[PDB]
Amino acid sequence: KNKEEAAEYAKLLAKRMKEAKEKRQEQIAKRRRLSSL
Amino acid sequence: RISGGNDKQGFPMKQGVLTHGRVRLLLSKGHSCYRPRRTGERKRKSVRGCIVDANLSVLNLVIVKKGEKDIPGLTDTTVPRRLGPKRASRIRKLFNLSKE
Amino acid sequence: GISRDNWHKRRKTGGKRKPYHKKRKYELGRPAANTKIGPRRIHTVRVRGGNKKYRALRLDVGNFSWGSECCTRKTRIIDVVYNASNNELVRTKTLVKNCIVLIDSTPYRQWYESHYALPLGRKKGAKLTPEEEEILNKKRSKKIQKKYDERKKNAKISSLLEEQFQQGKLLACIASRPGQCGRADGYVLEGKELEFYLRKIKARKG
Amino acid sequence: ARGPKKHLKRVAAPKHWMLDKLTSVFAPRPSTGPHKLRECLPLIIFLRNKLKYALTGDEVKKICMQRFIKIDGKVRADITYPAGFMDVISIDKTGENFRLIYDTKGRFAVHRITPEEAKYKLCKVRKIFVGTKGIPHLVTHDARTIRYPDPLIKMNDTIQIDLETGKITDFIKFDTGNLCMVTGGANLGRIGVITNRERHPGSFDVVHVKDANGNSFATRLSNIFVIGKGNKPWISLPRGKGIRLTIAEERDKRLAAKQSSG
Amino acid sequence: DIQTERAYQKQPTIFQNKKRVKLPRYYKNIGLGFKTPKEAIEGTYIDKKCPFTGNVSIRGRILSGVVTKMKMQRTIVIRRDYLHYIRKYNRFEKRHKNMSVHLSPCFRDVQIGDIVTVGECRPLSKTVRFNVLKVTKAAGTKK
RNA sequence: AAACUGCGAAUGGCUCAUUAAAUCAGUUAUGGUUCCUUUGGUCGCUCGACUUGGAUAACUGUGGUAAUUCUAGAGCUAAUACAUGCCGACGGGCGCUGACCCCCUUCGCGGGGGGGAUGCGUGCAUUUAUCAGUGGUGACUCUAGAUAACCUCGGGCCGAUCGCACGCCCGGCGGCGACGACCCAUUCGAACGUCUGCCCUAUCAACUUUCGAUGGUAGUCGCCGUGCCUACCAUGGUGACCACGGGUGACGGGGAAUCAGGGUUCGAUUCCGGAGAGGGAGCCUGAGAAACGGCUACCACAUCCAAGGAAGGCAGCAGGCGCGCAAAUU
Repeated sequence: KNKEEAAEYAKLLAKRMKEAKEKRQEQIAKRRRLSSL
Repeated sequence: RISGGNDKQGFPMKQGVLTHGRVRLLLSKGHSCYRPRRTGERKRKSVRGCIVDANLSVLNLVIVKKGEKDIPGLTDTTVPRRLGPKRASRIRKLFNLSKE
Repeated sequence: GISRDNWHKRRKTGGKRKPYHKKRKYELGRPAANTKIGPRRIHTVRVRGGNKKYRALRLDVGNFSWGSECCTRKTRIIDVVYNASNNELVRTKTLVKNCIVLIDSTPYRQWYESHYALPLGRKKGAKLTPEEEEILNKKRSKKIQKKYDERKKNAKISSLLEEQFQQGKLLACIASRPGQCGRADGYVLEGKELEFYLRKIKARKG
Repeated sequence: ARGPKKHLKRVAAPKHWMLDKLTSVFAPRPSTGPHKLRECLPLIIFLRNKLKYALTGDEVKKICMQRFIKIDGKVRADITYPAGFMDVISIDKTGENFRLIYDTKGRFAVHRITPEEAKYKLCKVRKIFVGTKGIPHLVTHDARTIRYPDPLIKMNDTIQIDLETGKITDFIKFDTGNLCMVTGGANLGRIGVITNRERHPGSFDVVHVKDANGNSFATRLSNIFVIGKGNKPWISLPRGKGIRLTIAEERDKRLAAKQSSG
Repeated sequence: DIQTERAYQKQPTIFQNKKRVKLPRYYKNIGLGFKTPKEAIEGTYIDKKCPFTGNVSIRGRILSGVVTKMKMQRTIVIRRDYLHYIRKYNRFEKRHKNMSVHLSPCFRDVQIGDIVTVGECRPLSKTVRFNVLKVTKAAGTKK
């Protein structure tokens, strides 16, 4: 139960980190548009 | 061996109280001459000194080494131990058994 | 018994209080530990909530910290020198928090001489006759002697600690409460702290 | 007192139990548990006052020690067990399932739910904790320490747990336009969409809530629970729908229903 | 300049004996939008009961008053005037409660009459429960 | 049945003596603490016996004292009592160490980058010091992370416990519970603080202070915050906005009686909070007591007595005496 739930959160935290890392790219992409404005 | 008995007013002796007269003591749980009623109760009973003089009712005595003769009251009477061992490991020590 | 009560004593105004209730339990004082330097005698005390509290009454060792290069060792407490609170808790060598104690140096001198590989303490003229830490100063490989050399480049210790390591006794500040936790842990005085407390020991001396 | 109190006086009992005055000196003092003393409803009061399956509190001892009652997915045998908000009482031999939702008045009502609805329940989180090895921890309004939750879940969000496994399925985040059952104070039992958050550094943050008939009202954020994203609830609702008709309108509808029926 | 006690005075958090080859200062934002002053950050004082550079947290009540005495060291007596409503005689009566409040030495220039804001905290002494947060100078008194 | 063990006996009940910023009420705080229980977490996270030890009670049997819910000596015998303690997971990771060894540039030294025998440690809790800045607050010296260690012999955890139905598998492996447990959260709380609010009195105007008065520094103690208590400094603190002292036929509040509007009076009394168990005081046990249907003294009063001693606490329910204008059934 420890190993499975730790591995399940590892997949969910990876997913949320990749979507929040897409938001890091999105804020840098907004900064890219304002620098090209 | 003199295991000690009662004063002529009935007050018990007390192991290593180191007087001959009657002395009052705090007696908690884990003492002689006292049983508790509530948990951590600690009454002031009066006990007799362990030093032995004529001023007594009884002396409780224990025959450690048996003498030359057979005493008619005590040794001639043979009594077996009322109960027998319950825990398995005490049975193994008594009957001198193995683990297999 | 001895109480920790806020009601036994006057108000802001200087008006005495009439007490409305007799001494509660939780309003408790237990007699001071006044722990000494001797063979380790620590008495466990039951406290509020059926939790334990270790009254050190004698305590001769402590987990002291040398914070400059972040190493800490179990070291012998040898003497109480100075107490800022009461001047008479030095004669009666009582360990309390923020005491100034002399401790042994040899665990730290051992660490320094094994980690930096430089002779520290060791009054000039003499040698090491067993030839143990004489060999632990020498005889390294190619790249690990280079590691010790890169370390040696920035291995300067202060002249104040150099003097104290030479006498074989550092000055330490007790940080734990030996009355409470039952331990005599702390840190070694350095920089402005050491200069301050050496000035206060010097002023008390004469 | 010089230790904890073990009795509750019938008069000192909370008003939302609707215990009568004259039967007994004492009320059933709720056992310690997930819900608060004055926010719970003991099993005994649900089992013999609300539903009237028993007559006395010795009948309730006989019911519960046959193990026929199952509060939020586990059988309890305590007559003074604190059953509180969003808890699911499954009386299994009758084949019934009840959710403890607040009626339009501050009481808990007899809200019958379907066996499918009775498998999940909705839990407001109280705090986010980081455990002994970077382990994220929730704590719900009913003391469930659920470890390794979704990182987007923050305090004052609600989570949909499955009873059988005790694991989160969905969650509503505390955002404007979301439904809100009010679970404390004068507005106890209101349902409305959250229209405004009003921050107060140090003091208590207040939350304005618009209703299904434009009856806007405020509430302390402590006393708020989100029951669905937008305008669709994740539970079934009791009649009145937490809309809170006035005493003039209540009189009107009660009088209309009595005269029209016969 | 400082460290006139028998014990050594320092901030507990900041470590000042790192190996070399100006000491760093601990501060914090107090909360409630009250600005940490310049003299707290740039200054060299050391006060365990400063709400900016000490081991004390402001929570619960924010009050105010007028500084009336400054003769205690590191702490002042303020004076809170208010109006109590006797309902029989449908009128107010002028009443006052003077409270001892701790005055952080970051507030270097404080005179009696200055309207001080104070924050509730843990009891610092027998009669002190309040730290000074900010000082607004008296009516006029620009000179 | 008894006896051991566990739990309860800290609630309930009674009374209002004390108590005048005290108690209490509304209001906040606990980022300043403790918490049996309940609920939910945790409970092969540590790298190092297919079940251990010997007492004791009921029991049996000898007793003592005038006397007690007094106990003593002897013969046995149980644990979820008191103790002691391993195997497993376990094969290896991660920090140092550091033999050995590899590859490149240089005439070479030198420079620069990888593998690596052995040994020392490593889980949570406790205690100290340091370094960096996952989640959270209005704000932590928060939570979590890393390093270095420490580990109270009057000793934190990591299960030598019990019951139901029992099966599948060439002896292993498993379901449903009960009990216990470090720590976290939750609940029930409790404690100490915030703001504001009390009757009469000036024939009480100055009081508080080197037997702490108000501060500061550092400790001690405490569950924690703090003159709580020490030591050393400072000379403060309160007051005509009534401090300080005195009185109260004063426990406080929700409330009660009267009342057009205001008010006046009462609230010992069933709910909440407080306090006390003849007067003070001290402590045991426990999560919780300064417990009195617990213990130990003293003072007061009083009971059995073979005169040596033993026992006491109805402001619990009945009831008796006394007191009274004044109040019910052993």
